[PDB]
This record gives sequence, C-alpha cells and structure tokens, in this order.
Amino acid sequence: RPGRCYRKFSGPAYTRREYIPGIPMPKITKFVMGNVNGDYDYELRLITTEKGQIRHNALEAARVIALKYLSKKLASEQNFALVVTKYPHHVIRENKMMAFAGADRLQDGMRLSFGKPIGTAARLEKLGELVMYVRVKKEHLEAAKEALKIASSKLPIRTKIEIS
Amino acid sequence: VARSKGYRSKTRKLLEKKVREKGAIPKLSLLMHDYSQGEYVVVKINPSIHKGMPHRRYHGKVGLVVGKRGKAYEVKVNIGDKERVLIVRPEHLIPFN
Amino acid sequence: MNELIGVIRIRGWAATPWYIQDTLSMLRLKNAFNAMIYPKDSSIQGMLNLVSSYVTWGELNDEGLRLLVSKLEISRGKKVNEEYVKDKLNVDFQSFVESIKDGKLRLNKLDEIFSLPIRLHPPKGGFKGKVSRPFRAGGEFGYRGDKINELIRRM
RNA sequence: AGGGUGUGGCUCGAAAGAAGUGAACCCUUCCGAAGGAAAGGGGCGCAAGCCCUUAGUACGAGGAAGGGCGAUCGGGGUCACG
RNA sequence: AGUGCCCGCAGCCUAGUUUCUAGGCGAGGGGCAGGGUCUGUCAGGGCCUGAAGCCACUGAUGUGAGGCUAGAAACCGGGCG
RNA sequence: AGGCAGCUCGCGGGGUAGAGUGACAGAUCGGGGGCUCCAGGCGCCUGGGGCUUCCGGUCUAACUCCGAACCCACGAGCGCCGAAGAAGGGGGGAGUGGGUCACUCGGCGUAAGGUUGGGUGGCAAAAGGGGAACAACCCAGACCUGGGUUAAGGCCCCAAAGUCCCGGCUAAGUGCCAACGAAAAGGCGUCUCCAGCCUUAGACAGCGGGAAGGUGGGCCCAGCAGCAGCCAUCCUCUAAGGAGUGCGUAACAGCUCACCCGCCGAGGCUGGAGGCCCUAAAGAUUGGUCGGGGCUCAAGCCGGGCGCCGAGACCCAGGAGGGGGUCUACUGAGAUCCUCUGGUAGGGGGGCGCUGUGAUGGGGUAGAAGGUGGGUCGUGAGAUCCACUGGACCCGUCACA
RNA sequence: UGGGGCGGCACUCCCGCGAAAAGAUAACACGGGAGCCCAAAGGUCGGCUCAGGCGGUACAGAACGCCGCCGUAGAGCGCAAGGGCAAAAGCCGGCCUGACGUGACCCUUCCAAGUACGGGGUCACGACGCGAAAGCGGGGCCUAGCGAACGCUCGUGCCCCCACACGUGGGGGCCGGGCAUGACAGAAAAGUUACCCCGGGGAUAACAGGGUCGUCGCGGGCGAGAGCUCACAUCGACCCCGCGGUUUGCUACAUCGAUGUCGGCUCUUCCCACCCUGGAGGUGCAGCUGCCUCCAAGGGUAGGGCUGCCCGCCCGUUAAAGGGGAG
RNA sequence: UGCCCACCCGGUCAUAGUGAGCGGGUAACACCCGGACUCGUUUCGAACCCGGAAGUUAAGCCGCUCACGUCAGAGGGGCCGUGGGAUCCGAGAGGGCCCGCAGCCUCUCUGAGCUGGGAUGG
Repeated sequence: RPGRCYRKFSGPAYTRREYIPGIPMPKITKFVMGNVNGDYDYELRLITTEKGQIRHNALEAARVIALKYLSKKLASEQNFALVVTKYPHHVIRENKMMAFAGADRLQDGMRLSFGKPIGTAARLEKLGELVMYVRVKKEHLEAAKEALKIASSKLPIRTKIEIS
Repeated sequence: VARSKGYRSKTRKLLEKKVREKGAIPKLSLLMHDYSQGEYVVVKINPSIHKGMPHRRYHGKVGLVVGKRGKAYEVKVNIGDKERVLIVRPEHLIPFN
Repeated sequence: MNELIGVIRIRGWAATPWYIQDTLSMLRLKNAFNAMIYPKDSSIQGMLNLVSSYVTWGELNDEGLRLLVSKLEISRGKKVNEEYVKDKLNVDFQSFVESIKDGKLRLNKLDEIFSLPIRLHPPKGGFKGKVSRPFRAGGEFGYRGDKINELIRRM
C-alpha cells in the first residue's frame, strides 16, 4: 500500500495494546547503532518540518541505508554512533474487508468499516521534532551530512538538518 | 451505540476525589452548622458517602433551603425554565459566597 | 478612559449571529448608521468587545458630541413621550427636561446622562475612504480612540 | 424568442378622456430637501492628491408665480435601436 | 360541605390634588386556609367544594357514515356461455 | 410589575486542549555499577542468562501527580422591553417528524458533492449587486414612486469609473483564479537578504619558472620506480616543494597535484533561507486561453499608496396601508399623533363576482340581454361607459340561501 | 440494514471510551458485562489490619508455622468495568433477621421540554434486632440481575348478588402477591412464485454519468545490490513523492408514467503514456543485429485457427501487426 | 500579675510529615508498681480492666538541629495552548497577524504550624 495513504491524521491516536488486539510486529528491532558512550565532537541532529505520521516500514529501510553508508565509511564500531529517537507507538488500521469480502457478496461497502491493525507508525505531534541523530568527531561531519540526508530521501515528510 | 442511562453513567472522574482528602468523611465542621429556610447552598457531591447521593445532573450548582425532613434537607434548584426539589443529606452542601 | 463613549454600526442585520444580533438590539442598534452615548464602565466594555466585529466605537470629543447631537429630527428625538420630536431648540427641552433630568435646561448641558437611538447618515466620500475591507482589526471594526471623532465628523 | 421598458419614425383617432373658461410648447422670476461642486489664491507632499478659502455658494429632487405662443395632447397599432 | 385570613386591579372617598401605590374601601383575582368524601391507625393521599347554565343561528375542528376528486390486483352471490 | 435572548463584578463547578510519566496503570529505547548462573579461553578474562541500583530517552480515547482558554449556576450591578402595544393562567385552530450546504471543533473511514456528531449561518420560504452564468460565497432583508450617498466588488474595451502613483520582481502568455487549478527533488535561472574563511603584509582567477633530491628508500615483489596487497618516514633545504594528487605504466618514463616566486590591484570563496520563475507536469471527451478581446519598464505579481464608479442597504421628498392613542351617524363615517412595511406549511382580518328567495325611495325595457372593439374609474379582485350588431325582457341597495 | 438476502443484533438493562473540563449529544464505533449468586457473601457490636519484602529459628522448604523490622493500599471487598473504602465497606468472632408491615414524598428512567416499568434515595406510624449509648438497620460499599391489560391462583376484613321478603349453598368486588410476553414500552404466525399480480418508489439494486483511486497503468525521487574495475550503458531491491479516471473497489447526486443491456459488423473522429515510419543521442555501439533516452500523432498499424465474446494460446507473412476515448 | 508552656476538648487536615541527633521535666504527662475484688486474656495482669504508685527524662510526650517528603516566593531551564475576525498566506495539512486570556514541567535559592474551649506549670 502506498505511503500517501497514511500521511495525514485520520482521527485520534491508537495506542492501548490491551484494547487493540493483534498488532503486526514492527519492522524496526534495533534502535541504537555505533559505539555509544564513545567520544564524539560534532553534534548534528535531524529536524522535521510539517506534521504527519511516518510508517515504520520506511523507517526500518531508512535505518538500514544509514548503517551501510556509515559501515562502509570507516567501520561499525568506530568513532560514530547512530540512534533513532521515535518509536512506532501509533498503530494504523485499515478496512481490508473490501479485499476478501469485497468479492463474495458478503457485508461489503462501508458496512462495519472499522479499521484493522496492519502497521505501526512513529507519531509526530510537535513542529520540529527529533527523528534520529548521529554523533561524530570534527573530521567526519562532511560524510555525516548526506548520511542523514540520504536517509531523509526516503522519509515521507520534508526534513531539516543542522550542525552542532 | 446508545449509552446506558446508568445513574452514575459517564462519571469516570466526576466521582474521582483528589488523593489529598481520601478516607472517611473529614469535614465534620461543615456538617455541624444547621440550615434554615431561605438559605443559599452549593451542592458538591461527596463520592465517598453512599447515602443520599444526588444525581450528577445537578452537581456544582446553587441551592435554596426550603425546609427540612428528617436528618436530611430538601433543596430547590432551577435547571431550565422549571422547578425541582432535591431531598439530600447535608454532607454534600456548602454555603454559598 | 473617559465617561462619554459612543458607537456606530456599519453592518447590516442579516447574516448576524445569534450571539450578537440581539446585543445590538439590547444596545438599541437595530440597524446600521445609528448611535447613542453611554457612561464608560467594565460592564459596557463586554458588549463592545463581543460586538467589535460589527461596529466602531471610541471616546468622543466636544466637536463630535456637538455635531452628533445636532441631528435629532422630526422622527429622531429624546424619549419625550416617544414622538421622536425634532429638538431644534431648548424649547423642546424647556418644556420637557423636567421629567428625568435636573438642572439641564441648556442645549449645551447634555454632557452627563443619557439619550436614545439616532438615525445616522452615510459617511461622506465612502466609509471605504482609505480602507476597502471593513474588517481589519486596529483599523476597521471596534475601538479607534479619538479618531472616531473625525470619523463621525465625516458623517 | 417578447415583455415591460427609454428615445424616435410612421400611422388611427366620431363619441366615449383632457382641453379654447387654454392643451401642448417656450421663456422669465421665485422657494428649496438631503446632498453637493469648480476657476482662482496660499501651503504641503517625488508623484499620484489633499488641506483653508472661494461656499453649503453656483447647483440641485421637488414645488410657486408670472409672462409669450398658439391647438392638439392623453390614448391605440407597428417598426428601428438601447 | 359552600366559610376565613391575607396581598391586591378598576372604580369610589378623603385632603393634598403638592398632581396624587397618600391611605382606606376594596368586586374580580391570587396565596395560605377550612369543609365533604373514600382510603390510610396520625401526618397524609385521591377527588369534590368559593352559586350559572340552558336554548337558538352561523361558524370552525374531531369522530362515524362515499366522506375533497379519481385511481388495483382482490373476494363473494346469482346467472350465461 | 416585573421579565431577561447580553455584559461586568462577586462568588462556585469542571479534568478537555496542553503538560508529565520516579505519581498510579500500562507501552517503550540504551548505557553505567553491583549481585547471581552458564558457555568458552588462559584463579583470571571474554561472551551469554537472571536480579538490583543509578543515569538518559521515546507514547497513551479507554493513565492522570497537574491543568487553561473556555462553558455553565446564583446574587448584585449595568443594559433593554414593559400598563398605547402587559410576568402568569386558560381556551380555538394548525403544519411540522426525508433536510441540505458553507464555515468551524470531532468520530468512522486514506478518500468522497461519503456518512455520522457539537456550534453558527444561510437556503429552503429571501428578491436586489458582484463571483460568467448559480439554492447555498460576500454585501445586504424589496409598502410604492422619485432624488442622493454608500456597501461586497470593481475602475483598458466589451461595460461605470484610473492606460492612477512610488518602489521592486517575473520571459513563461508563468500569470491575468477568494470559495478552484500540482507534490518530493533538481536549478548560482534570476532577485534580496545570516553565518564562516582568505583579501593592499598584495585575494581569487589568470599567465611561466622553481614545481625538486639520498630516494624509484622500500616488504614480500621479473617491476610496481607514490597510485599490485599493509604502511612509516627523516634533511639537501628555503622567497620553493611531499618519502608526493589524478592520469597513468607489465615495469617505467612522463604529464600533474601540494608550495613559493614574477605580473595583478578588486574583492573572492564555502555552508543558509526566502520570492518569482524552468523541469518535474501526460490524455482525449469534438476545438485554442485569464470571460473574451487582449496584455510583458504589464491591463501580472509583491510591498505600499492615492482617486473614483457602483444597489432596492442608508438619507430625503411625495403617496399608500396595518396596528395602536378624538369627532358624527336608528350602526358606519371624520380629524390628529406615534409606530410598523421580504415571504411557503399554517392561522386570521376585510373586499368583488355568479345564480335564486324576500323585500326594496327603487327602478330600467322593442332603443334590454349578449357579443366586438374601444374610453374612464378603481392596487387589484373588477367596476363602469361610447359606436355597432342584436329583437324581448333586465339591474341598483340590504338581508338571506 | 449505507438496495435486498445472507451476516450480525448495535432490539431489554449496565461500566468505560467515544463525547470536545455545565447539561444533553449520533455511529452496523471501540474495549466489555446481566437475565445471577449469597441465611449468609445480610444488620449491628466488638476485636485485628492487607499484598509484599527483610533478619533468626528442626524437620523448615522462595512460599506451610514461630519471633522481631518495613510496608499509604501496591491486597482484599461475589460476578464486567468504573469509582469508593484502613481503629474500614477489608479480615476474625458475638448476637441477631429491618432481605419489616402499612401510608408517603422525591431522583434516575425521561436535561432543558411530555411519559410505563425497574432501581435508588428521604420519611412518618408500629413493632422489632444490635450494641451502654448516641445511633444503625425497609438487603448486598455505589452504578446492571427485569414484565402492562385480560384471565387464573393466593392472602386479606368486609362489601354485593335483582323488577317481594327471608333462609342455605354457590357465585361476584376490593386491596395487594404469583402464573408472560428477550421482536424484552408487550398479534397467536412457516417457505416459493423465474406462471405471478397491484399501487408505488430514483427516499433504492443491475447497465449506463459524477466523485474518488484501495487496486491498475504510468512517472519521478533515492539508491542495497550486477554488471571484470564502475550505482546510475542496461537491470534496479527496501522505501518515498506524484499523475490518469482506460478496468476494477465504494458513493447513491441524476435517471424506476423505461436514456432498451454483452459482442461483433460498417462508419467517423479524437488522444498520446510512439508499434513502425522521421530527427537527434548514448551504449559493456568493429559493421549488421542489438539495448536505451529524447522530440515527434502526419500516415500506416494486416490475414488466419481455437474461443460467442474480452482475455488467452497459436499459424505464416509483414514495418510493426500500439494502447485507450468518444453514454 | 501576666501571657505562653504543655495537658484535656478541638478546628484547620501535611507549610502541620517522616527519620535521625540533642535539650526540657521533681507540677502537668507518661514511663513505671501490683492485681485479692470489677473485668479480662479461643495462654499469659502482655494488652485490656481495676488497685495503684517507688523510680525516672532513657522511651513516648515536648522543644531544637539536620535530612528528606510537602506548601509557597523568586530565579534558571523545559514545554506550549485558546477564544474573537478576515474573498489573509499556503492545494491541503498548516502558519502568521491584528482583539482577549493563559497556564504546564523541571533545577537553584528563601520561608515553612495555625487556631477555639477549659483544669496544671512559669
């Protein structure tokens, strides 16, 4: 299903697991990469621009692409560390019934059209919220710029970078 | 989905009490003072006391002491353009102003 | 903050929200191009704030007040047994300030107490004299300081 | 396409409507609602204009008087164009 | 069973009418009453009781009769093929 | 004789927006310390498992230690209506129970001129002006005629008024579109603005030279003689140079890279954001546009500004009608004052016509009736009249059916 | 009832959420419950304080018991949820039956603004029970656990039974209780009609417009990977952002006193996301054959077999035998 | 005198709490003495109940100090809303702006028991 289907907000959040049975397992499993507690100098972060919800599926892909670019750069345990901030707390639900029941004269249409859990999203509620960030030294900010930027290529929403 | 018209329906925090005043009835000082006709009172339901609990529909309002029956009082309150009488024990009444 | 305040309505009486439609009615502003004077107070302040997006109000001056009053006509008078008489002289006062007023038998001495609805005239040269939309805050609807005096002088 | 509408053109107009005890048409004088000028003068603004004056004046919707002219107007039908 | 308290309109009277809720009288009316009745063992509770309807015309609406007008497949009786 | 659709003050109620999670309930990411068990390796170390503590972060319609704006109750005050037109009580008669859309805060659902909620507004039943036409968008509530001023909008021509002004930007007809019509990315294409770094102790660019050597050190390597696979590294040195960048080469060699000098005397360079514009950007319904015409130091856009046109809204003048507060009449007619003026379902007030009955100062008829055409009255409903035709019966008034 | 049927009960009552800090407030919205159970799980009085954790003691054990310390509820309170609760509503004992008779007012049901039940609250009269007492007790800590007329039956003290009275029996009435209707504000109730019929319905299904785009086709961004080295000659995984209204999903705004429904035949036209033909280029282009990009809609784009089609498979040529629209 | 100092009877219901340290008692308050009678311990005079009362400030009580908990004040930092209006910007989501209001968290510093009714003690 296309990413344009869940970009905006359709109703409130969706969080209580005990109230919402059967959540598909999110793609993301690891959230921290690199030698945390390692010595770093440049302190660049990532900032979003407009509101919305981001599917975990893209994020996990964004997680992988960032790692390989850095991994080939120097190493995976070297003087760098990647940490993604948000978590897919939000859950999306879709009326899939038009697929199976939508061809057998069952209760089709908007009949009983409550959504069904198929994916999760990391919710964004503040203008300019952190999504991920990376810590390096003085000598590798240039590689870190596009490293975030290439990840941002896959994000659904417009993003912003900074240097610190 | 129509909601049940339970006598305490939709009260998840209406009858919630701030933790600082839990337990049995503390404010004995309010009760001991006695009302007479023509007095003006404010209804503030105590969720703890199960006796003479007025319905939620008239909570936090202005009441008038019109008489006394038994240990309890009866109170006149205007809600719409009608009149109503609420017979209640005093332990949800606080003087106005 | 001075006691003598006034208001002019410029909007019509259709598409007027339930909140406000009766307020101007309660403010005796039945329809646009009308005015009257009030003693300023917090109690009055509420209406003007709530009716700001429909009228213009501010503090009068002597020049405006004298000009404003001079307009009472055959059907625009004091509550002198209704009739909205044309004041036109102390004469109408002389025989009829002895009801609610005391000591105001001079046309000049109306600077204290009360009045009735008055039917205004369109502002000369266009209410859009320099404006085009009647709905800018700080320029169009509501409070305009002394400038209301020149605005009514155009009237 | 149609009708009402303004200006006209051409047509019927015996009575039934006005009208020679004055129609229609010209002037002249007067009153005047709200509203509302301009030339000139002076000043200001790069300019676009405004400000006081000229002035609520000339003007004006409406209404009054006189005169001169002298018999059709009102009305019906069609058509031109707005 | 059909009375007894009070507020109080119009009108009236009073002097001022200063111009008049200044006060009385106060029909009507309103509120507390009371009474008759059944029921409740008392409070109570239900109902009735403060002296005016009938008749006639027209009118309107409801109800029942075809029921503003028109509109069906239907079913039944008796005959005729 | 008070009433309350608003506001203010005073005095109360609240768990929503938000915020927090070591304040519960859960969700959820990591590190540090200590304790414990296992596996491996040489009592130790490593990895894994469980426990604790500390530190950090990520969410909650069904979490709330807190918590607004806000909305509501009551009293007082303000304000308005009120004995011309009246809080409460009773009574006759209804239609109305399929709404829709716009805006705004929701839910469902991606979505929908979808559905389903809260509040407001039309529309329905609301004309008149603009938006090109238009139920709903804005202005604004049509007793009538006339005059004037104005609104929303617009002002080159169609079509009323600005080829109106200042400053700046756009080259695509981008555009000339409120309700409606293009995303991410790319653009130093252009137009303005923040950083940072070198610049007259000569900046960038540009033009020639020195641009180097023990040494092409080199390790394994025929040779890699920087640049075959790992990598160090000193002075001959100084206004200059690396044990050295990309081309390269089997291996070279060589051209360059890095640095100074010679001229050079104005800025130059790198991250940043924005406006407009280009690509992205492709559908025919049959045929080309902003309404067209047409427009390019604009008839576009942005910042602003200045002046006008524009309706039935408002002012005025004249007439009309309703409602409400004085006079005459064997029962309707006058004067004066105030005021009110869109319109279906519905209620109510009053008026003309048709045919008959009773009457009826009454009357009318061989010159009626009716028809045709045309005057005049009346808002109208209609009335009433004149020429002719017709050839024998017909109206006015009141009441009644 | 987002046509109807199938589906399910959103049809009876209750908890929270929905629901936007007054009230009320929709969904075939979400997460859930009830058609009971308790003579004690009830009333009162009295006594003790829980879950859990720490230290020491034979069996002894993390957890049977015992002695100390901490433990603000993290336990427990019958049943779902919410709330409430610590000398208690919790736990343990004593005595009891008020889970009382009769007659009331009031809240919710059922806002403002009408109303059956049911539940609940506050009473008086009378007698009880508990405790010394104040006092507390007409059920369960509070919020779900339920049924009109008519008829039948039960208890109650009388009342009435005839056009004459009286006697006996037998009947009838009250007032309250039970016997039920879950479609739960209460008819006694199985299927087909494609032989159907009738009045209607665009308030509404099917084909056919409009909206939309899950799907479909296409485009673009980015670039793990393959290509000998080299991401971008060509392929591009994971993702992201856009277009078209060609099918296909929903929408019911229009059409039910008819817009006559698939295909095909003939015939006209359009569009470009170009199949070929023209122009230009790149290429892992010796040349041919290739592969790919861009511009370009002027023209052309067949003939057969199987299948009714569409689709699909295939035959032999051709430049290929492009794809879509126009109800 | 006195008034506060504790006490009994309280109201406020944590700014009043908890924990530790120290100080105060010949009265008051407890600790503490003993149980035959009252009553009473599903053992016990533990506790309760009764009779008491030597000692004693160690408990408690009380005051003070320090910590934490906790109310406020200020400072720093965190975070950020909402009514009212427009043919305003933006396709939308969203945002600015004029008219009215704010509060939220977290660190630093500074305070942190008040009070009615009666018999002892100063």
